[PDB]
Amino acid sequence: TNRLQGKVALVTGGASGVGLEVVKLLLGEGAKVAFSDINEAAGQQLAAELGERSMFVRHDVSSEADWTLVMAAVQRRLGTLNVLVNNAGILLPGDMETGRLEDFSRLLKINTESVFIGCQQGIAAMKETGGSIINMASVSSWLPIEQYAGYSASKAAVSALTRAAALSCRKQGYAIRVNSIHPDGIYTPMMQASLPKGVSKEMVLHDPKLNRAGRAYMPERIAQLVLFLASDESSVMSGSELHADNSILGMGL
Amino acid sequence: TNRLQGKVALVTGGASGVGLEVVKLLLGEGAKVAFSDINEAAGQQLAAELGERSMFVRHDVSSEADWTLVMAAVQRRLGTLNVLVNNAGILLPGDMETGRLEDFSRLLKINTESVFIGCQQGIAAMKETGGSIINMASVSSWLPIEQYAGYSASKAAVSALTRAAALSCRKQGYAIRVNSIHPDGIYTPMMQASLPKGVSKEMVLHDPKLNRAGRAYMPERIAQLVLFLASDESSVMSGSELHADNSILGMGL
Amino acid sequence: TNRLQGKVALVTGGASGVGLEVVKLLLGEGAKVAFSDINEAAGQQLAAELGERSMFVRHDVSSEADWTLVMAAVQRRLGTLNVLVNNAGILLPGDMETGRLEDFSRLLKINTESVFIGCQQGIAAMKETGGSIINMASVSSWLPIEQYAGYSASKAAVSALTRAAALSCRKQGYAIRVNSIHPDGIYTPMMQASLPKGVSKEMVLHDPKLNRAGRAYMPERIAQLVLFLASDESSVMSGSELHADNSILGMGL
Amino acid sequence: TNRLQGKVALVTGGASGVGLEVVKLLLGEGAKVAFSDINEAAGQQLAAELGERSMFVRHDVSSEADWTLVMAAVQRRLGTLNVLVNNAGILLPGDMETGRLEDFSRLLKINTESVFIGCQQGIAAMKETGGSIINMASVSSWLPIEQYAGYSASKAAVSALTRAAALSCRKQGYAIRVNSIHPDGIYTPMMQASLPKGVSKEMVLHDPKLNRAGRAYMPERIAQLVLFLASDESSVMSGSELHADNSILGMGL
Repeated sequence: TNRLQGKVALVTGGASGVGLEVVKLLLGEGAKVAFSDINEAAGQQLAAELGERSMFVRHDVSSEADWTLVMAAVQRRLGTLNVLVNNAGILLPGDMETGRLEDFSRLLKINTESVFIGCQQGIAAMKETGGSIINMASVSSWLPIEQYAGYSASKAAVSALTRAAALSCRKQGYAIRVNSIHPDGIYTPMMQASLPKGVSKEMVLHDPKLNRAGRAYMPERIAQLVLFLASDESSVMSGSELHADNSILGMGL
Repeated sequence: TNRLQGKVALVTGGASGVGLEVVKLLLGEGAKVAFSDINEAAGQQLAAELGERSMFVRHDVSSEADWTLVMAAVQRRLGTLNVLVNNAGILLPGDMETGRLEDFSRLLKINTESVFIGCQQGIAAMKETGGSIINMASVSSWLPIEQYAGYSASKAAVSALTRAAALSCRKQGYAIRVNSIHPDGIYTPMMQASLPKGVSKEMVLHDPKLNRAGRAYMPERIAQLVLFLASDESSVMSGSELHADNSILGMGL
Repeated sequence: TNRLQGKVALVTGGASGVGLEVVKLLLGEGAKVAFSDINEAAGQQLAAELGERSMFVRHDVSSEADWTLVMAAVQRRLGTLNVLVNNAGILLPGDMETGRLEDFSRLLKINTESVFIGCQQGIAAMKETGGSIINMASVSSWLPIEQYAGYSASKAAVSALTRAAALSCRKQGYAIRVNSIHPDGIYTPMMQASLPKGVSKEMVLHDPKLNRAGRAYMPERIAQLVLFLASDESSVMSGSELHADNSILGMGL
Repeated sequence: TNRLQGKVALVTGGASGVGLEVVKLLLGEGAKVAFSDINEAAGQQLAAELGERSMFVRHDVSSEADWTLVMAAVQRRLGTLNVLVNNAGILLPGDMETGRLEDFSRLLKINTESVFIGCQQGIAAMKETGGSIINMASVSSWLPIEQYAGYSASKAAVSALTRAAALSCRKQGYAIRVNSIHPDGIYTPMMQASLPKGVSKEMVLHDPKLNRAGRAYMPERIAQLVLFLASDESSVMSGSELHADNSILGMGL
């Protein structure tokens, strides 16, 4: 469709997972979509396959210099940005009793500082004409999970940055919305490959008939929420969390 | 244009404001749409204009017996329900110091008991095959507004009912999502006629150039959120609040 | 002690459970305490036991006329009220699929309308001289529990009334603080008598060693939070929820 | 008067502000109290004046080595820890459009990594016999403030760490509560010196009668909430936010 034909997006962490599903949905609605990631050869092979409305750029999301260059190159090739999906992140475990400080520092650098830079530069790119900035978070930003303490904190920080960015945009008169999305588990090829032998997909995905307690969801399901926020039809929403956890709250009790 | 062709919806409060725009949007996407309204003459008038895939029904939204009849009639004419939009509600003023108990009791009857009955009977209609229940709430369910204390409370209760319904559906294996939408003000012909004489729409609508502090929004902008939640693409979301307040939190300070 | 010597309190539903523990703690710090409830002979016998600084009054908390009389009486006997504890309430079960509307209606009347009236009356009593208003709520106002859907909604409504009252007080320049307390289960003799053969206090109370998953707490523990809010030391708090659930969120997953 | 006689506390940021007021309240109830602060000239002088139950220690709160040494030194001198107040923090301004990445990194290091280390080491100190960990946050963890974007994120992260720590303690059967406190502004010589000519205590401090719009509070009023959480009477509360903003939500609108 040509629904989003005038949209120009950047999706960070866009060569796999939810990121890649987002890239595919946006392209499928006629947007132009840059995606950034760290494995350049693979990213370029992917951009070749996705076609000329897509672009790959190498990107260290924790570097301000990389972000400046990426923003400039994307917009030179594809036009003025009006969708930014801050999806790059990493998941590392560690509980409060024994988790490693060095892992927490890494989570903050990659998950939280990336969103700061991306929103800072996204506001500059979009302030004249407007747009939508979408920050990937997690259910764990509000729902504590023992073994992901630092990750939870990194994503709670992301949701605070989201509200700060959204409020600045409103107070300054920029037609920019900033919102966060909070999924539960995401059934990616990496998750599947990390499962113990003998554990199958049906054992981990939520299903109302087969696995009501399941915690994992297909990435395309999450990507649909990104597509909604990227579209003009969501524009009244700013400074909010969109929860993508299928009523986990109250389960298990 | 026939994106929602297999959807069968009931929209309460469907003849004005957000409800009216929901009926239009759903019909525009090819759904079949029944609606009711507290203003019954206004509803019958609208049905005569909207065509064969629409139907108006008389409905006391606080009556269990009338809901039973409505759910049966709608499904007899249009098929198995899979979208329910609990939008009927009333706004009455009253602060905690001087507000009237009788207004609060009426707010609870009409705003809160209606959602209880509609969700209960919506689960009965949808548990075999699935669907989406959308409860209209308000920013005021979480953001206190001095003159609308009882209304706020009625809508906070609606949000609690939303979570309980969503949880029961998950625990029972029903493919039913239940979510609430929390708008700020809704600009309508009633709002305009209500303004002091000489006040124009630009004085009450949020606008980033003209009125950054504005609290009112076009009803179609809310209806788009309802459309998303009615669509299959939003299915990972259940038990959640979608906020439609355009970053009001932090304004004014 | 004499620590709360000059406090004059009214505690509704004060003849048993958390309410009775509140009464005892307040009296123990030297306050004057009126307590209201529905069984006159029992309540009077309790007042005899508690002594001269206590007063029992029979009270239909859903009636304004009855409240007007109670407030006058209490104040005629004990002096200017500066602490109001809206503790009266009822717990009735019912899930969204099969719960009875008539039960939900009763929950709203008794749990939610009572707080509305109490808050109105309390503002009237305290607007010139100042004080604290403390509204009992529940963990279930925010944590859905499938068999207490209506109760949850009633208590979510109480929390919204709390915020509205607090905001009015601030805006109007009244030195009145209004807050809510949200306990998990309350272990009382009636709870015990309602448990199946074999389920003992030790099996339902939380204990870090014996019962980590337990959901019930002694009433005095909750009553401590009421005492804090009744004291001048808590004065910075208003419009807030005090959660008394001992880190339930995240358990069971 | 010796109500907290068996308590042994460590208070970071204890030479000024809320921390100092916390040290003094805990000492006044009979506890033993170690404190640290970046102003060692003022800190050591204070410990001298405060007596044998107080101790000052040098402490880089971002250093896992320093924490290990402080924890050991404090417990050698004063006995097993059972109260930890993570109060050390820095306020650096910066909005999302132009705030410095470097300042955000420093905010996370000092405000968020300190709480990580402090809670991890606090759990090790208290797991055998129990205690209370109190993390200082801010209203800004949930209420966006344009000029303090990074600070807000640092404190939202602190609240997430609070929940993770509290949940671990509950799941592992440790009698440790972990909670956060969220004040609005805190009036100190720092802010008052920061203030322009003629802008006095009375101009910025909230006063329920004379300055309803005021956002600044005396540190002792926040310290009272820490004292309550340090005390055994608060023990039902864990994993929670204690909001100390005096009904700011809804003001200004």
